[PDB]
Amino acid sequence: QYSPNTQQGRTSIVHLFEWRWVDIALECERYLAPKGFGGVQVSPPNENVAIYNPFRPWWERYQPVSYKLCTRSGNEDEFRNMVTRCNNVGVRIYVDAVINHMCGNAVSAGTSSTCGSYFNPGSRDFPAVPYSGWDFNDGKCKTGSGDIENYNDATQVRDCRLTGLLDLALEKDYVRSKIAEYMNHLIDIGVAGFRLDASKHMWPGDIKAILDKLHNLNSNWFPAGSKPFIYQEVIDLGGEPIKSSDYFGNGRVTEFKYGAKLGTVIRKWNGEKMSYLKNWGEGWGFVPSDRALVFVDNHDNQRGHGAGGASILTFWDARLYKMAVGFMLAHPYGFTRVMSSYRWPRQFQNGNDVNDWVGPPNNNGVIKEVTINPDTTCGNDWVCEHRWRQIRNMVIFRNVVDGQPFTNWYDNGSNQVAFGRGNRGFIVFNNDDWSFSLTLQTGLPAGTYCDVISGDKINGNCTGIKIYVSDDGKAHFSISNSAEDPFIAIHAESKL
Ligand SMILES: C[C@H]1O[C@H](O[C@H]2[C@H](O)[C@@H](O)[C@@H](O)O[C@@H]2CO)[C@H](O)[C@@H](O)[C@@H]1N[C@H]1C=C(CO)[C@@H](O[C@H]2O[C@H](CO)[C@@H](O[C@H]3O[C@H](CO)[C@@H](O)[C@H](O)[C@H]3O)[C@H](O)[C@H]2O)[C@H](O)[C@H]1O
Ligand SMILES: *[C@@H]1O[C@H](CO)[C@@H](O)[C@H](O)[C@H]1NC(C)=O
Ligand SMILES: [Ca+2]
Repeated sequence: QYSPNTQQGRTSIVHLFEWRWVDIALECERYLAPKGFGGVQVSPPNENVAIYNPFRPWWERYQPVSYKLCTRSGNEDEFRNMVTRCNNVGVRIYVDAVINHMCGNAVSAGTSSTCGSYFNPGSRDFPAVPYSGWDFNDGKCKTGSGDIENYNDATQVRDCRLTGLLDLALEKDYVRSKIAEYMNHLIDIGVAGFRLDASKHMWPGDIKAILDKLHNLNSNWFPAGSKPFIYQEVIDLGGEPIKSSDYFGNGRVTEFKYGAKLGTVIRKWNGEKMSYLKNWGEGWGFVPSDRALVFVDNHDNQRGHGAGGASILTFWDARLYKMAVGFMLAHPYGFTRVMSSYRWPRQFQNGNDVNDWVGPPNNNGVIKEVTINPDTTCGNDWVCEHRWRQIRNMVIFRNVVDGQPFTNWYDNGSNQVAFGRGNRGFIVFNNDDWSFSLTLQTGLPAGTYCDVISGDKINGNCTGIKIYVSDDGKAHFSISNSAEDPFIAIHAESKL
């Protein structure tokens, strides 16, 4: 459960948040495969409640109605097609598994679902699965309201409702089986792993019981004995009775301290500075690298919906975001996930964005098609961070330097640092308020390299900055603090 199951040489996955199955199928063939991406996180593929007030928010997808592969992203046939095509070009699919609960208890009964399924929250009836009152933790939860009231109580966090979401009785073999039924259907379809949503609200042991019921990956695309990749969403920052280390036995975990700390260091908040990143990783009190799934932002905190707070960097802070993603992709710690979002009308009031609920680009509820512009960018309000030269190229950089050790670190005691990955790559950052001009030991073989942030190495030439490495591996770097992208990166494959 610790291996991503990506084919040899691909080191990252991208979250194509809210994308339609058909657009992802195309993306695998026309971009992801060619550009070297390892896989994709898809939004929950199972049927959810259709919420019209507000109008189809993104979070209505974390409010399950059944396990039918039928959502605004597409039906089951489109889903299978997508998984097939993507696998056929070596790009894996990872399903966002929402198994801790069903919908909110206050939701009106009826057939307001993405697939017409009938559900009745008030009476605990989800006939499409089916589930009834006996399958929820109502009698087990001890809070007066029935919802989680105190996170300092590990029991309560697991047995009570997360903001009213009907909590499933995961200790029951029946419920465990209905969930494994769902997951094995996906596995046999060809998916390579799962993101276990809200794993903090499930007992480590109940999760393990469910994983024991799972098949090995589809033998038509994966070698015999392959177990699905499992990453647990567990938000573990400061003091709480629950620790992310309690889930190491089921798979990897989301290391949220990563994006929070990186955000403040790069924002230079409260005395933080890049020079402190020398011992980035476990040295900062993070989980072990082989159990970590890292990222700069995720669908929740990029809109202030989770831990990380104000320090989190997102596409809205483009300049510093590229720098953070750059550092992440260059550094060896953990397994990296790149975010790919859509624009929404941020409307800040008293410091809070009242439009954080807005769902994906759409026409009367119908999600918009991802259109590709002549410059490879996207239209219809899809941000497509994964298509940004600086990010796309750093995804490739990670692939090239994969396995190479961290070395040749340099820092001016402030905000301009540099380090390399063995003799396969080197990167330099200037985050100070003054220019950076200096000759640094790079550890790369002599030659002329194309900087992959400012340009590309296209047919014998660089479209951007060029770096010259001498015989002793030295090379000169000059980065004005006024550069659009205050950092340079070169690797074995960008050498002319
Ligand atoms: C959001 C976050 O809260 C905790 O995170 C805690 C953290 O553990 C704690 O330590 C401290 O930091 O506070 C955090 C915030 O509560 C969990 O530990 C963590 O697992 C969870 N994140 C995952 C799971 C859910 C829930 O199904 C998703 O939520 C998403 O779906 C929910 C269900 O539709 C949404 O609620 C929505 O529906 C409810 C229905 O009753 C409403 O009452 C609620 O007002 C409305 O916003 C929520 O806004 C959205 O973010 C989310 O996309 C996904 O990433
Ligand atoms: C690089 O570009 C120049 C023109 O700017 C051209 O003279 C040169 O031949 C090109 N090199 C290759 C290898 O195509
Ligand atoms: Ca629970």
